[PDB]
Amino acid sequence: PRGLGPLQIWQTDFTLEPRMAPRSWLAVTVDTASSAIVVTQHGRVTSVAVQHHWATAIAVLGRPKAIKTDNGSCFTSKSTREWLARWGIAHTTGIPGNSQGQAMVERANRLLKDKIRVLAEGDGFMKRIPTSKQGELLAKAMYALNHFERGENTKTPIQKHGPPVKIRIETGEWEKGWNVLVWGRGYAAVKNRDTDKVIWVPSRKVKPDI
Amino acid sequence: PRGLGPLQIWQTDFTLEPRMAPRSWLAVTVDTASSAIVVTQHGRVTSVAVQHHWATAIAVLGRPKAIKTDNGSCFTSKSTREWLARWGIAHTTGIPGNSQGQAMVERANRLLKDKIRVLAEGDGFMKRIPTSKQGELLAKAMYALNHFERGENTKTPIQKHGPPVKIRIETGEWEKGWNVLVWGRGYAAVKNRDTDKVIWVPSRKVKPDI
Amino acid sequence: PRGLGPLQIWQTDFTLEPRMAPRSWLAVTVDTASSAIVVTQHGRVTSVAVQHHWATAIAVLGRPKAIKTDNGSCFTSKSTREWLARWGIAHTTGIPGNSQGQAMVERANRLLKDKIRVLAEGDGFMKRIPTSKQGELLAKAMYALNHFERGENTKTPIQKHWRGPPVKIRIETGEWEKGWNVLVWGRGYAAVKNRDTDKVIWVPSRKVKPDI
Amino acid sequence: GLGPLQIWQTDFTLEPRMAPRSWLAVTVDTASSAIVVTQHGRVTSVAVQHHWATAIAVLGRPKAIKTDNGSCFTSKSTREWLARWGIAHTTGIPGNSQGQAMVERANRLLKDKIRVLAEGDGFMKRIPTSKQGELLAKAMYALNHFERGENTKTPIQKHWRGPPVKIRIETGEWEKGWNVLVWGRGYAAVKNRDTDKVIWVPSRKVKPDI
Amino acid sequence: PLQIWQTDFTLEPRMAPRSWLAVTVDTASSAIVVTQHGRVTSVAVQHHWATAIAVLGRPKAIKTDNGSCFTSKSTREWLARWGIAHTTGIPGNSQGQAMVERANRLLKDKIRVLAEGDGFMKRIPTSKQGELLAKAMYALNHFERGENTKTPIQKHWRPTVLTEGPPVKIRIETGEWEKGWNVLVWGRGYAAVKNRDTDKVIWVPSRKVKPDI
Amino acid sequence: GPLQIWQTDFTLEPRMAPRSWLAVTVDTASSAIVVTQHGRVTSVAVQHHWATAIAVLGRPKAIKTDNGSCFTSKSTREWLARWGIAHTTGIPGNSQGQAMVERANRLLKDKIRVLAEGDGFMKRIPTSKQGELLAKAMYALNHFERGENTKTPIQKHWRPTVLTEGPPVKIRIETGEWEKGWNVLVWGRGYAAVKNRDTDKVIWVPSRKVKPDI
Amino acid sequence: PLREAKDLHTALHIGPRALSKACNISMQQAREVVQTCPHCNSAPALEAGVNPRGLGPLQIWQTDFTLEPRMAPRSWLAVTVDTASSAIVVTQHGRVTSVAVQHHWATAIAVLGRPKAIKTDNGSCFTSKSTREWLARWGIAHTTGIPGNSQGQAMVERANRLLKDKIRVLAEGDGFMKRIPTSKQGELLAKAMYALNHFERGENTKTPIQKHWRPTVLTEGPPVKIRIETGEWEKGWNVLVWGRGYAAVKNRDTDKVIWVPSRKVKPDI
Amino acid sequence: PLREAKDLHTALHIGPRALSKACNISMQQAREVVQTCPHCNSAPALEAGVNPRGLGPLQIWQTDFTLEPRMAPRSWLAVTVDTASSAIVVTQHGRVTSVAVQHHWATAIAVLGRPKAIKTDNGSCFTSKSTREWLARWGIAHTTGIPGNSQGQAMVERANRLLKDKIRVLAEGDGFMKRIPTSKQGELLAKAMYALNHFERGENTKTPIQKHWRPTVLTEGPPVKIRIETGEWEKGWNVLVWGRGYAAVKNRDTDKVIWVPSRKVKPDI
DNA sequence: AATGTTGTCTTATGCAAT
DNA sequence: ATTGCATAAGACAACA
DNA sequence: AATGTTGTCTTATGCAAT
DNA sequence: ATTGCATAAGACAACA
Ligand SMILES: CCN1C[C@H](C)n2c(c(O)c3c(=O)n(Cc4ccc(F)c(Cl)c4)nc(C(=O)NC)c32)C1=O
Ligand SMILES: CCN1C[C@H](C)n2c(c(O)c3c(=O)n(Cc4ccc(F)c(Cl)c4)nc(C(=O)NC)c32)C1=O
Ligand SMILES: [Mg+2]
Ligand SMILES: [Mg+2]
Ligand SMILES: [Mg+2]
Ligand SMILES: [Mg+2]
Ligand SMILES: [Zn+2]
Ligand SMILES: [Zn+2]
Repeated sequence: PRGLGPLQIWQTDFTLEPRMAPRSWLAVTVDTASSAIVVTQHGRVTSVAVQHHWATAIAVLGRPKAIKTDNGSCFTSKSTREWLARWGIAHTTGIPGNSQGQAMVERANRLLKDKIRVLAEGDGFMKRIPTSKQGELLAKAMYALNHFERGENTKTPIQKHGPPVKIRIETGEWEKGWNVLVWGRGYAAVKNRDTDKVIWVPSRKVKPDI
Repeated sequence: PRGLGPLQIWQTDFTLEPRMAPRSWLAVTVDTASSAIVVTQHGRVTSVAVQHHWATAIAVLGRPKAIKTDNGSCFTSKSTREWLARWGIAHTTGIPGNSQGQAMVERANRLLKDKIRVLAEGDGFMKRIPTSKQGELLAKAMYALNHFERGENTKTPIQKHGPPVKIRIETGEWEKGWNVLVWGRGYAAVKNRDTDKVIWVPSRKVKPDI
Repeated sequence: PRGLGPLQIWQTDFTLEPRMAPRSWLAVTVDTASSAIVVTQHGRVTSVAVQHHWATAIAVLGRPKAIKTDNGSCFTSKSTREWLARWGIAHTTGIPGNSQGQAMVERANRLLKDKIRVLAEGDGFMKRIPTSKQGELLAKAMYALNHFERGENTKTPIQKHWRGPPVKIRIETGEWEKGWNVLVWGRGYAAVKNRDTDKVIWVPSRKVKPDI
Repeated sequence: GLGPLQIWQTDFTLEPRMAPRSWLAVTVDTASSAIVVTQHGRVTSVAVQHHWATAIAVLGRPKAIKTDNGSCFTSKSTREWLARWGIAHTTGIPGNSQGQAMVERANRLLKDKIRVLAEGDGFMKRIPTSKQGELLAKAMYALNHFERGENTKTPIQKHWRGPPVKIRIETGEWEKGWNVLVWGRGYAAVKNRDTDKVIWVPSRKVKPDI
Repeated sequence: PLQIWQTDFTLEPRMAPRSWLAVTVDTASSAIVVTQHGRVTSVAVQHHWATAIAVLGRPKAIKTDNGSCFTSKSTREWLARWGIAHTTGIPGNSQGQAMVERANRLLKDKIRVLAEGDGFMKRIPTSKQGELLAKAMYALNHFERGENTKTPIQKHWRPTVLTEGPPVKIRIETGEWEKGWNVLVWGRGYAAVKNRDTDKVIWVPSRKVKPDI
Repeated sequence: GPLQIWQTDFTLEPRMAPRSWLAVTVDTASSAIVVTQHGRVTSVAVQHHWATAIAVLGRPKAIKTDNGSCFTSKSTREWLARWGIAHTTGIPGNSQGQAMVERANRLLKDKIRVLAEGDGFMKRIPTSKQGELLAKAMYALNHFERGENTKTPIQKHWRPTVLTEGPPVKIRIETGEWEKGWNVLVWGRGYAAVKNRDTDKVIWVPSRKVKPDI
Repeated sequence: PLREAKDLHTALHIGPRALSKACNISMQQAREVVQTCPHCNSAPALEAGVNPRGLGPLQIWQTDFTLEPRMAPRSWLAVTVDTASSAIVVTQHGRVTSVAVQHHWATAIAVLGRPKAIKTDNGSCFTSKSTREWLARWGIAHTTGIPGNSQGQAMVERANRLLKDKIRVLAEGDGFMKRIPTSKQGELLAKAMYALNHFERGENTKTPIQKHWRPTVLTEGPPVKIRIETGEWEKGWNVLVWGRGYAAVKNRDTDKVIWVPSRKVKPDI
Repeated sequence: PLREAKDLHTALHIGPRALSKACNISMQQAREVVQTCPHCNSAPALEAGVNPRGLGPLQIWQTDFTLEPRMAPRSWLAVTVDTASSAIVVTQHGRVTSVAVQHHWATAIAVLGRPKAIKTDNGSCFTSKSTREWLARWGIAHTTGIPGNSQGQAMVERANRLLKDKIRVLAEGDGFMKRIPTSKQGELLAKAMYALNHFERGENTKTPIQKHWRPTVLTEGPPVKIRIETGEWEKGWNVLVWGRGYAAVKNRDTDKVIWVPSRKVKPDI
């Protein structure tokens, strides 16, 4: 868990998806800090597919300070080189897939493939997805994997990048700092401001403040 | 004219741009309160392109509630009309050219065309865009209108993107704007819509709102 | 006429037994209610002897609120009245030999004579008794009078020295029989106890009623 | 003591008041403190017999008379007096602590009370021939039927002679085996059945038995 | 129903140690009540009959055999206290102990099949004995046997579900109390009443309502 | 009348160390003296004193004191304004602002040593008995007479009497006419027992049957 | 003049009557100055809705446990009441293990039939593994109350107290003051069950058993006057059962069955 | 036929209604057959006479103690109420020592005067040596209640709860939620004493102070209808004071002053 | 998770008789 | 009209 | 040894007006 | 007569 903020260090790669065929290739941008995703679509490896990718990602999630990559042939191509020269962000090499350069974009590719597969089976497409439902099934996949928190954390990846009542205790006092969530017919549930935990208590055992 | 809140109101239209031939039939869509503009290309007026565009907008902006659109045989097509109910999104369609709801979208269309122009003749693809450059040029112009400026604002668009009862006050007048969450036999727990504050008011000082 | 109260009125007189001689004279002192008597059998009759006997009797028996004696020069003497003022007891006098308050005195006097005579004939002295056993004869006579009952009387003269409202209950027959006294009453029942068997039984408030 | 008419302690004393008949005779019941005094100005067998017998006439028939080794008390006359009276005799010095001492204390009381009575009448040390018996009899009456000390019953009164209810205790159960001694207006004292210890209890915490 | 009963004791080997199997069968309903007994006594019969009375009610007679415990005084004065008329019989007679023998057969078959279907062959666990007893009683009392159109319970109790309150009269405005009405609810101060013909509900004072017949 | 003007000052009493600053409150309509002692001399401590004194005696109308630092300091000023008492100052010891103050100071400085010598305390009463000493001194200074009249300060201040009747109420009568001349004695539930002002005739009458008079 | 009252209350917190008397004031200024202090009114309306019940026989049951010293060394008795008809079944064991509850429920099934639900508290052998899997195998619901108030099971607790009353009365009227021999355990058990079930209780005309086997349930009853929480009564509702304590009411269109206190309901017209 | 019922109750202990319905019986036989079992009626009349009071001012006082966390580290406050006029005096110390009670009673004497009696519970420094001889030296009675019920002094306990209410309301209406600084201790004490004493409480027309200093006491009041223990009511009696709760009545000849509940008294004619 | 209940007692009230 | 009755209404308690 | 109390709240009731 | 009012009556709570 590096302490640097978002928009700092990027990671990029492609993937081959015969489900999206004949548009069989995809790529996703991920950040070592926020782990947010931006997706494109293509059917061949070109120096301009990465350019579509970079434009889409920098538009969706702002600009990157630095990008770490692999030794692909078209990454050094003249077109994308002039593009980067205009941009202002540096380009870096590596050994293609070690533990320092490629951080999490590989697992991002795997997770995207399995998520698109599970969505395709949810709406009923086993073998491959046609060139129409591509955008829809994608959009559902990104929305589920970014707009919702995944795993466990104090803040969602997008964040990264009850009236008060007094309850009784067996001692017999009236503790303060409880908010009722659901008000049943003769029962109740209370969440404490500090400990943010819910406990169920009857109605004849609760009285509020003020 | 300035909205009330993001991800609650939307407005769309249809546009044709000759330089994107054959796929020159866009379907423009902009938010009102948050003023987010997103588009998607196609080459015929149809239910399939409309549903693709709306499903893309769903996850590029947010799950919709009720989108105000224009007249046509596409919004009102059986597939699209039942699609609106499938996603639970409503319709308040207006005149094909109604000034109250579509002047903003037409101005957005003018902005889009002008940006596409300026940036295209910036790079050097003057008249019409070939197959492999349309995606990147659309990305380039939307990029020019994502996170630099919108044109005038000091607060940019995507930087922004119980039963009612009357109660009583010492003034003697019965003020409205209060909804009860939890009830009691000597008071209540009312909350105003605007100030979203919960206060326990005695039952003597309430009466039903209509 | 005996329901006035013990240790209240005392009657006294001089009867001369034929046996106490040659210390012949004798003074008596009796109580109407308690039937308790005590004597000393002196050898002289005078106001001083009167008051010595009186203040032995009041020591023996109790504190009367009045002591009565027949009028005469043997009871109205001024030293006697000074003794009275020393004790503060009211006094009155009557005819010497009336039936107002002396019939019981003379009855007890004859009782003393007969008991003394039977005791003396039991011991072995028929007419006279030596000056050393007079007291012991008096002691036996006094104990026989006081501690034991005279005649059929259940109440001994001792028992008349220092001695719940009546209610009637309901039986299944409804008989309003007497003989019950409440001890710890309640608002739904009572705690009554019989006057002879003396057994406690809580009975309903809807079955008891007052006796007189 | 346990019961009167049981133990008699007769001793003789000298009071210069009744001189030349300055010797005195007094009996004391240790069980009742009752006193008999008969004037006798010559310590003799006849005198002690007469005083003993007048004491029997005054108080009651005893079961034992306790005196000392005075030669006028075990004489054949006194021995046969006790024999024909069916009581017991025990000798002494006297001067025992527990027994044969209350008689001396009573003698001190006798001398003090006769002295105060005489000085209240106007006699200092010598009393006339018509006053010695008077004063001794007055002292007898003052001592006998007027209570001396700090008791509730006079010395002659020191001569010869409920329903069950359950109560709730700290744990809340109701236990039987109690009875009411005294019953006021809002309180009652309850005595146990076996230990017979009396404790006080509110009227509301007692309920009857059977 | 509840007019004549029966009883017997038949050994069950698998029930060790408490292996003596009391049975009680009504005639007009053929219900069955069963409990375990470590060894037959003149108090075990009283225990079992108290249990049977709790489950079914109080019968009007009993027909057991001439067994030692059924004849001893204890049970005699027990039945005398309750009001149940004892009547013994020849130990095996068909004018008496016939349907109880049929119930013995039914119960033994049910116990065997339940024990085998629960995973046991010859020894039911000691903690699981009353479990099988209650299962047998439930199955033989609440489910039809063979071609019976009813179970023992329906014959025994007549489980009809009536829907109208008891017949009751109301103080008519002329002072009389006309019958043919039925209460439905006893609220506060008032007791809603229908009419057996018009089917109209009218709240009426509680002081003016009294039952019919 | 009573409770019109109050007074106050301090008094250095070395006999009660370490709490060596003792404050005195003196009424002038009845001279019912009230005292309290405080270790330091600040605003909050003397305000504590005033609070205790008003608790014992009640709300005055004016309080004439010296020109001291705290008697007119801010905290005291808005505090008294909140209470609503007309503060007044003057020359520190003038015969108008400390007339009865020094008299009661002499009385208290006498009583303190009188009782300290009564229970045998010469140099300094221990820090545990000053409270009871001051309470006893105030009891002997207020409930007991030191003048020469038949009215104690308590007799002057609270106007102590022993009544026999309460407020008069007007009963109405069965024909519908209300009637005064009757006074209430017992407010039994349902029924009031009201006495005839002339013949001392009490009668049990219902609750709504009676109304207050004037 | 209500401002002397305002200052007086804010600094002194006076009751309304003394404020009215102390500043020559009257109804309104007094009342709605005295509410203005939030400390003068904190508690004084505690909500209390009180309503467990089942509608028809064999619908809802309840369960608790009992320590009975007279039944040593088998003092642990389970209790089960059928809320619709108030019939009671109680069994005896040694420990509070799940097997005891197994046997108890099996016997209760054999006696009364098969219910649908069993409301309860959360015993240690009760939300246990074996008990839950066995209940699932039998196929009836299981609804635990709030974990800590033994009051949502008020019916089983009350019938528990009643059972203890009856059992003690029989035992110590039979000549056993402290405890029971092993011979009379079944005596007391079956006698308590027979006395409670087949003989009516209190004032009701109906026996618990022939309530349980020949029940009366109305299909459409009378109209009544009832609470909506809006504050006070409306009408247009019908009552199904109106017990002495609490009642059940039914809508005319929504067709709800809700248990509300008899305070909430009163007769129509 | 009542003897089927005799056997049925003796063996079964049935309620009277079921006995009447189960043997074709009527009122009497049922009622006084169901009496005959002593177990069917054990508790149901617990006697309750409830009456402490004093008649005139400075006659009877009361005392208790309070733990007040807001007043740390001097949390121990002594309370004293004058039963005739309900005037309250409260003082503050560190421990429950006898010296604290010394000072508290001295201050109460200085404020209210000299009483005659002080009823109470038996505190550890209370029936102690020093307190007892000091009270003897002052010369007033001292009557402890029953040792263990803190209820015979119900007045001081009730005024204790009231004082805690007032003190907490004043404290946390002043901006102190948990505890109080050493500066505002005297604030709270003096305000609590001033609010309660000089301002009326409840509905009564009279202030505690002008009850204590200008009391009203009747010399001969109205006739009433009251109890003897004999079961129900007699007349020929008069009432001295009839409080909201409980009253005092006086004979006409014996001239007794006895405190009896208001249930115990009702108006004459 | 998922809410008091009700037999027994007391008192008050109204009808019925005398 | 006064006493007694036949019933209805309200109050208390305790279950780990 | 030597007993519940009463401020605060709720509901019910009757007068007064409309 | 219906709604609202002005008051009286009754119910709950908690203090080591
Ligand atoms: C662990 C299993 N368990 C949990 C606890 C131990 N518990 C259980 C009980 O059966 C009871 C119980 O019956 N009561 C009596 C009671 C009290 C007040 C009422 F309103 C009602 Cl109706 C019943 N109380 C408790 C209790 O815990 N604290 C009062 C209790 C039980 O078995
Ligand atoms: C050792 C000194 N001492 C003895 C005990 C500790 N105690 C003392 C208290 O003041 C109280 C007290 O106030 N209350 C509160 C209370 C409870 C019920 C009522 F009815 C009322 Cl009139 C008051 N209870 C107790 C108590 O012991 N057990 C409930 C108590 C006390 O100081
Ligand atoms: Mg329980
Ligand atoms: Mg439990
Ligand atoms: Mg206390
Ligand atoms: Mg105490
Ligand atoms: Zn306030
Ligand atoms: Zn019985």
